[PDB]
Amino acid sequence: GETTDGVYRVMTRRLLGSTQVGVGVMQEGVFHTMWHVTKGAALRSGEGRLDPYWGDVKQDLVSYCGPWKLDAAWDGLSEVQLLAVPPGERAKNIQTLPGIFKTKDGDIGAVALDYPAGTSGSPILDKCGRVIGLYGNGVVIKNGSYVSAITQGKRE
Amino acid sequence: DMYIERAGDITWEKDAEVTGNSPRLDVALDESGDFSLVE
Ligand SMILES: CC(C)Nc1nc2ccc(C(=O)Nc3c[nH]c(C(N)=O)c3)cc2[nH]1
Repeated sequence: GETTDGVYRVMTRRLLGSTQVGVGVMQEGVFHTMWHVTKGAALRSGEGRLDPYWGDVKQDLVSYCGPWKLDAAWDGLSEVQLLAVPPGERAKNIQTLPGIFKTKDGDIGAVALDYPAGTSGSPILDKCGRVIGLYGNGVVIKNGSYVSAITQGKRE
Repeated sequence: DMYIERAGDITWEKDAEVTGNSPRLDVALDESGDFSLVE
């Protein structure tokens, strides 16, 4: 299958026509996405098969063909870019300054950008173009808008 | 069955559209990976 580094759409033909259920990042021969997108299921890339390698429902992440490769973190100060890949629309970079998700186990960066659930898995980048996390797991605030965590895995 | 399709390169774009605010929200993360608001 196609193994070039970059951002990919995650699609299905099990509903009406072709539907985009999410997005993912190919880096170092490993495909990275959010768990709620695939539910840990195998993926096809042309005539090739990508099998899951690591996953965790609580972190809401899954990697294919190898272990999680993305280790960059938000520095807590600079603006970042959501490389949004919306359904039926072209990839588009949106700059924002992340807010915070305060939890009992520590603070996490969060992006206050609202895209449909089919955009889940779109990468968030730092100034050198490194992936600091994936968009798509968050909360609905008072005004009904979506605020997503900057979700990053651990590189072994 | 699910399939992947390339959508682009991962690069920072100079002069991109700048939008969105930076709210500080108290949240909880359950065993199923769902965030919720603690108010
Ligand atoms: C209507 C407006 C607020 N827009 C809005 N953009 C969204 C993006 C993602 C999700 C979404 O559902 N994520 C998810 C599903 N499952 C998980 C899990 N951790 O299992 C996360 C929902 C959105 N709604």
